[PDB]
Amino acid sequence: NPIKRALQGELLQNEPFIQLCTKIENYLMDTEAVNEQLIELNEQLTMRLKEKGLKPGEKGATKQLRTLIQEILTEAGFREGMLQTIGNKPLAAADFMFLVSSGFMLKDSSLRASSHGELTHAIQWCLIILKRKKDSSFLENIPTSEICDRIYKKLGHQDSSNPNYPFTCWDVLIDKLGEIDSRSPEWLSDHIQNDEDQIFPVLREVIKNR
Repeated sequence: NPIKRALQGELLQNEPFIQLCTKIENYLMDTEAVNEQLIELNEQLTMRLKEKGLKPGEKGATKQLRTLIQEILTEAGFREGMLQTIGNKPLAAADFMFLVSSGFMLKDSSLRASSHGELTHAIQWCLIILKRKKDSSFLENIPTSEICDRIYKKLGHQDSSNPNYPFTCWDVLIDKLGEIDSRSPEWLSDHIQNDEDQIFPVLREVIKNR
């Protein structure tokens, strides 16, 4: 559990928390497993667009994906409504982490501007939540509605930012630039937009379309 390198204080001694993070890390490194939830997300989106008489190129498609993402997040205990700043300015890290600790999901650019994606962190969390809904053992059978409180919020606590290690627990799980798997949002964003096995064409086109 190299995750422990990023931890101090109470979180460092919190074995269930460490186990939950370890499971997430092991899942996101597993592209075979991640694809299964991306397929599911693609299928739910496809269902959604069709029901409303929408095409993936349509404007409303971008809206439909966002509302789908929010519904999944809400089910997991996140605040209802993804935040950004007016004008898409980044927040200072302390303010960003305060909002994380409070249960809010934000646009990727609210922490760091990226040319690769906009809602990639939101999507990472949706994949984690969908995995747990499929397989309860993934998150040690915690209730789905407690994912935000038991995991996400703690990523904004200072106990998950051990200053002896260059990476925070947030970094190690979902912001690990340079990795060739979904721990890196750059990698996940490119993975989706490429869709090389043609297994999420609807999710792919909608994400390109914004």
